[PDB]
Amino acid sequence: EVQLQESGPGLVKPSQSLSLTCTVTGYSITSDYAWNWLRQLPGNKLEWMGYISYSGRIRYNPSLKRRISITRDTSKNQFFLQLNSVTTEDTATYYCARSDYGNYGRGDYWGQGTSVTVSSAKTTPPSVYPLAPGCGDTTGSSVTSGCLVKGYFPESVTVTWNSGSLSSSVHTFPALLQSGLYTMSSSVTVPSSTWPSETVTCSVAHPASSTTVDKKLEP
Amino acid sequence: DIQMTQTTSSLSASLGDRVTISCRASQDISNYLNWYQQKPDGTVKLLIYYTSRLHSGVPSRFSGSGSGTDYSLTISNLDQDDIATYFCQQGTTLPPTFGGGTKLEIKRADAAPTVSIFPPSSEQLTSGGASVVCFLNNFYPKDINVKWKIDGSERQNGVLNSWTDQDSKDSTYSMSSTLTLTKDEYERHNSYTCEATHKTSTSPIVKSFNRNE
Repeated sequence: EVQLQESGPGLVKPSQSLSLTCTVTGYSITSDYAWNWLRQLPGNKLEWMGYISYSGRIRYNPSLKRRISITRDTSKNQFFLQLNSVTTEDTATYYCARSDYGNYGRGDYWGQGTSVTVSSAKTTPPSVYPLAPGCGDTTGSSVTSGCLVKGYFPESVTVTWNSGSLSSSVHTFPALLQSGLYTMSSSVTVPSSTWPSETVTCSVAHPASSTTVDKKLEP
Repeated sequence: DIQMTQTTSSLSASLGDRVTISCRASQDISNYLNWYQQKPDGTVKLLIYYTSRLHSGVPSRFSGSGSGTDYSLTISNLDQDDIATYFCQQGTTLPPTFGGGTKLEIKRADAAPTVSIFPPSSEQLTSGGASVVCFLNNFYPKDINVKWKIDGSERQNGVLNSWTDQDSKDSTYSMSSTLTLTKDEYERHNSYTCEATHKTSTSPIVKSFNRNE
């Protein structure tokens, strides 16, 4: 029943500092153990950043010790990271974790990670485009439809579908930078007898821009 | 910094198999090795600590061995749920340092992709752009080639492909390919093709459409 979850801004401009919070629950951060910041950079290269003990002792990765500061707030049972002078190299998914203080040095509970991007690039809402078969394309046993979410920044995007049938297999394709801006897509497959009968629409939520569009898919 | 090295980063095996992932340290680390499993969604879990001890919860089919600089994780009776990347961590000196990871793919019966092509939407075309899209769904193995042919002529430039992780339920992969060009480029050519070449088939799987229809 011990749980950690991190949170903070997903976009940060170069040269500014990055602040994240981890929120611990099910366990006091004062009782025992060490509490850690780690991050995973592109190419899956996993790097430890620091900890703060239950006793308030603090330790940093030498590579980062010029620019890093871990603090805690035992009232709210929280600990915090601050990384100054961020460049784009500092783009990674950041992770809080609990460990042995000493002995085996094992991380026994982790947050789910939070992705942070360092760019001066402006936040942008997506364009959402429906993907329906070309009218000549007479089909068979079932039908695939999709959304195209294009020209947005930063990541991430949630795409969710509604139709009628819980026999709907979805796929979500990871986003890619198309000249400065991102683009992603998603497919759904449905029995060919449920469409165009039963309406099908997708929902594309972009928090950084705080936006949601819903496209219906027409024949 | 103790440097950790997992010389293999890709691994593929059948359900029920036994698989070893190996880990090597720049210097003696005296059995303080930990093993972590990261799922494609990025959740992270400790498997084994201090070379061989099982973290509370972790299936016994997980085990570890090693001394000095050389260590190994062993997953046996391999499971659909075991699709993840496996990381070794040295816990002897600060900073703690991790390996590069080993991705584990579960094997699966060969599977031909279900392919679909889609023309630009009405809306995008108003916006002055035009993107033709192609799904190639549920295939194995992951290895696959896609060609775009515009009026028969191959197109390399401006194609964006995107693969999914191996499906955690049926052990397949999927991919989207997107050809983007201007509305004017689009409107200056009649037929758009999407050719898939894949192990499962000696000749390509070709889907396309014609604007003149």
